[PDB]
Amino acid sequence: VDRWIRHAAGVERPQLLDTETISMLTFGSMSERNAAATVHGQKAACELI
Amino acid sequence: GPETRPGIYVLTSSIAHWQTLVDVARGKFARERCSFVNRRITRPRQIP
Amino acid sequence: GLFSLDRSYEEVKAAVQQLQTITFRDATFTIPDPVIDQHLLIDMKTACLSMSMVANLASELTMTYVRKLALEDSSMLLVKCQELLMRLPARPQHVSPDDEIARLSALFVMLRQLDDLIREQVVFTVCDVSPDNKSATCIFKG
Amino acid sequence: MSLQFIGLQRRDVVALVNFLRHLTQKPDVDLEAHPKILKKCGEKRLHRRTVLFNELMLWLGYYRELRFHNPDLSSVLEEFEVRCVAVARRGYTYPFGDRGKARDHLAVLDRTEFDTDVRHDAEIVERALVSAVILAKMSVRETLVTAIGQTEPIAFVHLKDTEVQRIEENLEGVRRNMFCVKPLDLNLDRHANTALVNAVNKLVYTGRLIMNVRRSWEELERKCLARIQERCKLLVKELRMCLSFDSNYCRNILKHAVENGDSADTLLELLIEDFDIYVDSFPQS
Amino acid sequence: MSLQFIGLQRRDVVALVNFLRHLTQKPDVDLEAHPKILKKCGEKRLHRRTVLFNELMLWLGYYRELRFHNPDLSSVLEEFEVRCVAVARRGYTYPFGDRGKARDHLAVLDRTEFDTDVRHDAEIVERALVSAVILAKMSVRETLVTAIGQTEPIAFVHLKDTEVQRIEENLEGVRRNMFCVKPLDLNLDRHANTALVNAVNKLVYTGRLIMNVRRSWEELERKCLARIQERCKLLVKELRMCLSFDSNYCRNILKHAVENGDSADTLLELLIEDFDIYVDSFPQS
Repeated sequence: VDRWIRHAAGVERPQLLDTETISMLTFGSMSERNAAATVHGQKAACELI
Repeated sequence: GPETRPGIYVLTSSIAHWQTLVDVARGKFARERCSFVNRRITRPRQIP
Repeated sequence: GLFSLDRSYEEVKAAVQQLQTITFRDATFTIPDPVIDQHLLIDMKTACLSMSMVANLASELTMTYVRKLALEDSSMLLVKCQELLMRLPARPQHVSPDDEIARLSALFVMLRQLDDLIREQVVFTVCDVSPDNKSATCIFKG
Repeated sequence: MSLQFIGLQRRDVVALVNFLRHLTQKPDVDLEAHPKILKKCGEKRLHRRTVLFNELMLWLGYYRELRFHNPDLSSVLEEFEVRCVAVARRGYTYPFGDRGKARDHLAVLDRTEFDTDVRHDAEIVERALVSAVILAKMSVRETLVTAIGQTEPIAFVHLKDTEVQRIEENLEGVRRNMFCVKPLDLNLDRHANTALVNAVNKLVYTGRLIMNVRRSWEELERKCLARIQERCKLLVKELRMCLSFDSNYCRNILKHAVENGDSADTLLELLIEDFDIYVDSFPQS
Repeated sequence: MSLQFIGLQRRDVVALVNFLRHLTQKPDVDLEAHPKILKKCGEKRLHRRTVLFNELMLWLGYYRELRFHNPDLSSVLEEFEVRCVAVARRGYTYPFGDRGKARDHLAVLDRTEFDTDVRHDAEIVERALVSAVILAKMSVRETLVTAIGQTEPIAFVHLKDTEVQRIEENLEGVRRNMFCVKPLDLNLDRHANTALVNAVNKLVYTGRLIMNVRRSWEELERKCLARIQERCKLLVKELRMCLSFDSNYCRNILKHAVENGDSADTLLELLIEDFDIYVDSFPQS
């Protein structure tokens, strides 16, 4: 069921294999890579049900 | 078996790096290295 | 060198290709001629020697512990690591704190025996890197 | 528990009951292997409704003795489990011309296990044979087949034609008799053949012994299940010709689906315990 | 194959025809050990030509059967590999006072096999056994020979005389009847010494069991050819005195060498079809 969930939102698995960065990913790090192009600059938007 | 004797040695060497030093060390001391695993297989529930 | 053993030489090229590349820290890297050598054969020897004894030094409550944590806790690291393992309440068979503390103390020695082969003699401990990234201060040199 | 029949004489029933009491002792354990038993049915001599019943009581009692006896593969399977991994240790000691290819079959043989499901046992032996004969050919250095999708045939290797004719002949009776296995054909030990090849020859001898029993058990059981429903599809229409109470009362027993032997286990005791009420429904004498 | 004789009575023939089927059960496997069979030759009661020739069909018949039976290496030859696998496995375990000297003793013990040739199988046991007995004394730190050129005689370590008085009888009783196949797996295990040293005594005894049957195989086959060659040359001077088409033809049959297996078997097969062409030379009644 978890495979269908990440595919539904499109979210990638952290990696196909466990690099030390993956343990660093749970240590607390900038998980997201910068976009290849950002004509609009910084982006943000939260959520409130 | 009955007792594990100490084996002191003084060993001057031009080697300084820890990796290169231990590798050549296993040639002269391979017999005692054989004794270590041998004590394990003979004695379950014993961990030298 | 482990994959090169026990497998077809044509299959080795498929593994050497993905392994020779290193994309670590932005810049790409590649290993020149990683020829198999007797220097690897002794390097594989100390790893193969540590590969076995750590399985003997490991406590029954140690190697089993990862399989038991999945029964209740669930997490990302627990799932991604569990797939690498082979597919296969309850009391511990025995708990001897003096016998168990001894099993761990010996286990650390083989790890240092195994970890050091990928370790290298550290030489620098840089503090404040220069903005140009063309120079940096260092300590502990030698 | 006793089988019921309409017009059959007591002299005929004794020949039939003894056929079931000692069916394992009899050569060729199959109903088609004994057409004379169907000549005891009273075929043509009696009405077609009764002919379906005299057979239906036999198919239920023939299937019942099979479920009651049940072949014991597990005893031979324990010997197969010991001979299995014992071949693998010889393979690590034996050099090959391609070190990587040899593990691909040895790794499957080291993975061997026996799940409680007997349905997969015909498949468990197959990978045990793919790990066997393909490995033995590498020791002989004879070329393996390279055709895509073509698993190698499984048979004894490098035996004399008189020798192949003998040990293989026992397997033909293993299909005819899955119960009273009688091996005692032991002279495959090296003398001339390589020692790793000899364990593979004993390994195939165990694997052929398993597949012949599991296939005959799957076949004879699947065969009787089809024959029982064929008795029902005809009898329900033959009983449609009359609307008498006893003629209709039998149809209610047949309403059950006879999938597997599970419904037959209820169908048999129910048909016998209440047989007296409709015994006159079938014409006799 | 088809033995034939001149002066023997029909009652003497049935006793010899039964000797083929009954040879396996007979105590003391030696025609010299059963003089009464040789007293049936009719010596000092018939002409010397028929008498000396009478033994030749019997000695060749005694020779044709021994090769036909073959020593029953069967599972017992495989059993030597089983106990050898245990001593070879524990030789990597127990510490010794050396390292590289015992290292060669273990690898040569791991090289033991069984050749496709039957005669050469003794050569593997002849060397692998001596390498194993030396290893057992090293666990005891028992003195080993240092004198030049001497091989250590086989000798069990730390075994009581209560078994030594009987265990030699098994080595002699199997020598008394080479056809017999006794596994002789008694309670060899003991609380004394250790699992390694006890495994050695179980293994060293298995090599003596093979060496005794193997030397017995040449104890007769090499000996009977020396006897047939002795009976042959003595027959030449007797047949030579007469000049006839049959008396000269009998000398030609003896020209073939007694040596080697098939060359000795050729002496009988040539004589079977040609038995009647020279029969007139031998007086009867």
